[PDB]
Amino acid sequence: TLKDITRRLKSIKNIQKITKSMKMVAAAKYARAERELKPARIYGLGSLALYEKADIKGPEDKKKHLLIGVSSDRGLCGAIHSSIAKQMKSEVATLTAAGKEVMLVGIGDKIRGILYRTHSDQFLVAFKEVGRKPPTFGDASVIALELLNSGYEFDEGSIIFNKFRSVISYKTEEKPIFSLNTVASADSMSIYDDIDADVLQNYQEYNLANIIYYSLKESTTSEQSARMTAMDNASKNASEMIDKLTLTFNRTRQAVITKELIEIISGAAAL
Amino acid sequence: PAPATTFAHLDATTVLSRAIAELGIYPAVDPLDSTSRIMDPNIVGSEHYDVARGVQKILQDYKSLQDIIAILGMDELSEEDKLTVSRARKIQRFLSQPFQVAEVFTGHMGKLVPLKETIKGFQQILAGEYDHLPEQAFYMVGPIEEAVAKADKLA
Amino acid sequence: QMSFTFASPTQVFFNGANVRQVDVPTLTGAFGILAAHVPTLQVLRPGLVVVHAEDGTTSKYFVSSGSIAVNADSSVQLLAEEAVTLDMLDLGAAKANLEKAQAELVGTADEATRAEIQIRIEANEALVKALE
Repeated sequence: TLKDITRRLKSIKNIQKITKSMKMVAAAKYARAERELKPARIYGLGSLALYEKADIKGPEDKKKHLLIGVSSDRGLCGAIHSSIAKQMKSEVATLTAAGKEVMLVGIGDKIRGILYRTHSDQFLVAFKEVGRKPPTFGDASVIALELLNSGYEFDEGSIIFNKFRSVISYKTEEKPIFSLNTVASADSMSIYDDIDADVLQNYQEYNLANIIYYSLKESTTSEQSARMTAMDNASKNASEMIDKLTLTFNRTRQAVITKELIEIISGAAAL
Repeated sequence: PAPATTFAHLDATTVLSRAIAELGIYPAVDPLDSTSRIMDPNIVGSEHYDVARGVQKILQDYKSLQDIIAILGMDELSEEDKLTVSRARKIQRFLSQPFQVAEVFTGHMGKLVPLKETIKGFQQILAGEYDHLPEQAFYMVGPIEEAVAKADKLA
Repeated sequence: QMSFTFASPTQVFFNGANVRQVDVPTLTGAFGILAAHVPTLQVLRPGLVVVHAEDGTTSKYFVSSGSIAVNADSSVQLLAEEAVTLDMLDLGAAKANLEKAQAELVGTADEATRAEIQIRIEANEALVKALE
């Protein structure tokens, strides 16, 4: 029907321009997402450079484990929250295979909703309000606070985020997170000076907050880029659907004209 | 006017559709347009009725999701919605069946699925008892036994 | 020989630079860091940070907390949570905050909030003294 065809075509046009607007907004946020990465990237990598140089390997003999996974509260990103979900699931499987008591923490409503059903017992704390605003160190400090004030001393841990590679490419990465006893007992830490359990504890906590901030600043850029690309694809899909509907509309329009003409000429030829 | 006039004269209608035959499904019956006067729980039994209605409902929900899935990707759905989509595609494939007279231009062996096997297979697919096999396992098989046998042959 | 990397969550002051000496206010005392320094890692308390460039000029920042780390390869990474250049501050606000915190201290009684208050007081004292 011509009228219902126009209705459906208007619906698809509406959501098509919606995704166009959302894509341009996502690109506008990818701007200032890629800028605030470079200083934050330098900062986070400078934090990690110690663990890298001293070459700490963590213990492979202990069980209590923490799994932090970074995502956002907004959807339409594409394969972001799914990727984090799959990585966290695979690693929970692998670790619980070795009987390691694993606990979970989710930065973002989406990852928490995706992992809460199948993984509810293995769960300590989640977080919301992440994704609307560009993340800042205050957020990471709050998260570190909440993680330390949890009554759960993780002997090892790992954070999983989406290392932003390019506007089209992102790699789900996983950084390690050691505990006080790890860095303390690490024999390669014997060459570091004025070191005792208190200083190492303070430095451990501060590096935890640092790496959470770094993961956040990477994941937000990755997510903005992914949302841009996904909305672009959705706009092209809706455009193709609009072309199909236009073909069908022209067909129905011709049919209606012919039918009305037949009605006229048959009502006139009966005289 | 001709088929729309014939509809009133029939006790059971089977409406083949081109949108389904072009999916490779055969027979191309439209599951959401075929009706029968004996699809009644007091005739075919409450079990058959519940199974048939569940199949129709899940296929109708997938048909409703069609446009979202087409435009806004597949991975923007709810987990329950992805469950229904997967199950509905499995049911779509399973509803197809090779014919003994269609083995001349297809090669496959024609099957004749008894009623009990059909009711059981659709009970099981509805209950998600096969959400691990690929949907491709159900395309053009006989009963559900051949479905799982193929799914094992898939590796 | 000294590869310095002074950074803040939002800003990079130095990066791979070549300075001669950096003075940091570690929580376990102040100390200086020149090339080939013994490898160590420390956490900071609110204080000045004077970075001496090869030429001889000195850049005097102020950091509220963070972490210094000097490694075997004379590669120093100093991350500071809030690294403000000394001009963006003032003495009156610092002194007033110091008074408020001292008053809350002499008013408070519980160890947790008392320690919080004393930390605030420490930050403000370091502020006033470090400015002028």
